[PDB]
Amino acid sequence: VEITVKELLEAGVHFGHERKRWNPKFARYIYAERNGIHIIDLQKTMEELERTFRFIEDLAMRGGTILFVGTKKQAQDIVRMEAERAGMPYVNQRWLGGMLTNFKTISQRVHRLEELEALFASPEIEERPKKEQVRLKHELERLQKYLSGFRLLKRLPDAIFVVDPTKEAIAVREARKLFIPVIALADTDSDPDLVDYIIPGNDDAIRSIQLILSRAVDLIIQARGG
RNA sequence: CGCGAGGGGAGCCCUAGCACAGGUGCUGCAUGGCCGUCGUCAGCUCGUGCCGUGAGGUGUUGGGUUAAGUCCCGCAACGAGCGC
Ligand SMILES: C[NH+](C)c1cc(NC(=O)CNC(C)(C)C)c(O)c2c1C[C@H]1C[C@H]3[C@H]([NH+](C)C)C(O)=C(C(N)=O)C(=O)[C@@]3(O)C(O)=C1C2=O
Ligand SMILES: [Mg+2]
Ligand SMILES: [Mg+2]
Ligand SMILES: [Mg+2]
Ligand SMILES: [Mg+2]
Ligand SMILES: [Mg+2]
Ligand SMILES: [Mg+2]
Ligand SMILES: [Mg+2]
Ligand SMILES: [Mg+2]
Ligand SMILES: [Mg+2]
Repeated sequence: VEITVKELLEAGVHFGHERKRWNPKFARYIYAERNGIHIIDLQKTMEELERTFRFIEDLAMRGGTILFVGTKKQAQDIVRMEAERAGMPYVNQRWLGGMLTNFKTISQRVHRLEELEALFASPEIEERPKKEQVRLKHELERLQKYLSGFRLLKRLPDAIFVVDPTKEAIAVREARKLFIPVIALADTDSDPDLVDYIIPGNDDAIRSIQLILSRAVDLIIQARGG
């Protein structure tokens, strides 16, 4: 499906961030300062949204596995129910320095979760002395917390998808190294040369987030028939 | 072995000689092992990654908690080995 100027506005996509927390390189992308706090030119989001949906549509036509990254406390459970719909892997909880330049060292920890789900199915768990029982219990949920999106990541992703290229300019800097392409949603407080496929729009607007994912995760499934 | 007096042989015994035995002679500052001790103190480290040109750091630190590196939260870390 398609998208217009009309729809983006109501979301708060022109609604940039401050001038006091501000990245100069973000130049090209603005209108002005109606009350000191910037206004994004959406006739230059129509530019970097076309191109940055084409690139997503190709990847769902050559069936790509796209990471989802949002840790900003509003983002999270919208990263979530917008990756789940997509069939995806998502880091909603808290990124780990490694999870890309160390996928092994990390992924020795998935299997330790997948082993522990199955350990808890069987009866042999109850046999272990109940000190370990509650103890080794704790470790189950720890892993379900910070990974219930990582699990379905069995290898390294074809593109990572950020909502804040400055909070997780960590993540972005991993897929920098291991030549993955980057797909970011960025306001003004964010270096925009550190992204190949980029959306200028709101960082923290729980309705700007909301439209953009739920319109991305369409030109995923539509491009994977369904 | 022999019919036989009795010679040969193994053991052990003595005398003489030789291998050598034996030493609580030395050095714990040439060692083994075992012991004491800082100390039953919560500490000591490695892997992969991250960060510095590097020695190195990160991890193990900060805040909360614990008889404890015990654990909870945070963090460029994630776990494991010897301790608890
Ligand atoms: C006197 N100094 C030159 C000395 C010499 C030797 N060894 C030699 O000279 C042997 N060298 C050869 C190899 C034979 C040429 C030594 O072997 C020693 C010492 C130092 C002592 C000191 C001792 C001391 N108290 C118990 C008398 C002491 O307070 C301690 C301590 N740190 O608490 C010791 O270490 C001590 O007992 C000690 O070990 C010494 C020597 O071993
Ligand atoms: Mg000594
Ligand atoms: Mg002495
Ligand atoms: Mg001495
Ligand atoms: Mg103790
Ligand atoms: Mg280096
Ligand atoms: Mg930790
Ligand atoms: Mg230490
Ligand atoms: Mg520190
Ligand atoms: Mg421990």
